[PDB]
Amino acid sequence: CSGGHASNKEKEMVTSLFCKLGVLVRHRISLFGNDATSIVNCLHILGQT
Amino acid sequence: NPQPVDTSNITIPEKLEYFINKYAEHSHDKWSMDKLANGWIYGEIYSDSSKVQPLMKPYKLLSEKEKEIYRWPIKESLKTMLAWGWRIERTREGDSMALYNGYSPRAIDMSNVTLSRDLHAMAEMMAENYHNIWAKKKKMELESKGGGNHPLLVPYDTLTAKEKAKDREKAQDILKFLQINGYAVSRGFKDLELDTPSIEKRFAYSFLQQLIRYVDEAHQYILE
Amino acid sequence: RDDYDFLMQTSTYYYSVRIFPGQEPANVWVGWIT
Amino acid sequence: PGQGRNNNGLEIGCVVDAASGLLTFIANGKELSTYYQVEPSTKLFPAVFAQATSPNVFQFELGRIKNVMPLSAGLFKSEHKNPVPQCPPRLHVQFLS
Repeated sequence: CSGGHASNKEKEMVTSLFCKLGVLVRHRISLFGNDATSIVNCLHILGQT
Repeated sequence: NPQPVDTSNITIPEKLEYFINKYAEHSHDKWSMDKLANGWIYGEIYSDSSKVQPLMKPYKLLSEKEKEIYRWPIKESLKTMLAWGWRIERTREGDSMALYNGYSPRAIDMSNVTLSRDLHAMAEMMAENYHNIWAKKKKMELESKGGGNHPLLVPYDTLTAKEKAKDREKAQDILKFLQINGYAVSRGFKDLELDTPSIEKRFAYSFLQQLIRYVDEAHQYILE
Repeated sequence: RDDYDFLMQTSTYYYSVRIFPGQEPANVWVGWIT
Repeated sequence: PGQGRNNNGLEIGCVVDAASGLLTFIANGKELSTYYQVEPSTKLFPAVFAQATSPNVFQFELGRIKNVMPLSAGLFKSEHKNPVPQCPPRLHVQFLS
């Protein structure tokens, strides 16, 4: 309760991050130079966020 | 390379004349205290060997020609203090004492006078100006000499407590005498309006806006 | 100076408080409490 | 007068008349207008309420003025008729906690 409240604008734009990076990583693992693991980590933590 | 805040354009208001006075007087009083502690005596001739001082007469008996250059540091101090925009407000008891209206060895023990911590930051930064003025004049003198370097020429924060002591203590003594007079010193302006309701005002929103813009730029790169 | 007879027969008592220089007198109250 | 008082620290003097209950205050050698009249058998504790704006705030000066007993002559029975001001170890400053 001591703060730590993202606004609904925060949360909707975070969802925009998630969707747009999904669009990026759509079938581009070949282009990603083995950092595809970093993309996978990022999408997990975003899914939790 | 330190630039002192130039204040030649700025002029002092007439209401600060009453403050220029009694500080001419107080500096004369403390200077006379130092002289009498050193054994300086009221003698019409200014001979150092016999320790006779013609300046022991009260400020009213003092001549105005030596009152100049005397008032000079006080003048520049108040001028610079105003140059930041800082405002000072005079209280009624000042004008009450105004209309109220051999040497006099009474002095004020200002050590126990205490400013606030806001006033302390105020005094620290204006004293940093004072050290910058000294550094600029010494840099000019040293480049004119063409050879040498001074140990205290180092930057202000590089100076130590004892090295800062003179500059700080003169800063506090002037601002404290001001406070005890009642001239209410504060910063030049206060917050007109802060956009706290702004959702973008928070760090997270600006960070993620930059992030989405860069990642969309990267998106159209990746499409290319 | 002070009359010893009056001074011994009186019941008036006195104490004083010195507000040190630099301490704002507006923040200091002096007197008696029960 | 206000403002300058640095010639000597502000000396508020409290005068109590145990026979009449009159409480008069002396400030820098002049009587103040405010006076308190108390009822018999009231036990009055000398007290100072202060908010610290300096390392040195105030000082309980236990002395006497012309034609007045010091506070010790009223506090203590053994020193009832002794005009010399005193501060026995029993008397000490207490703070509300």
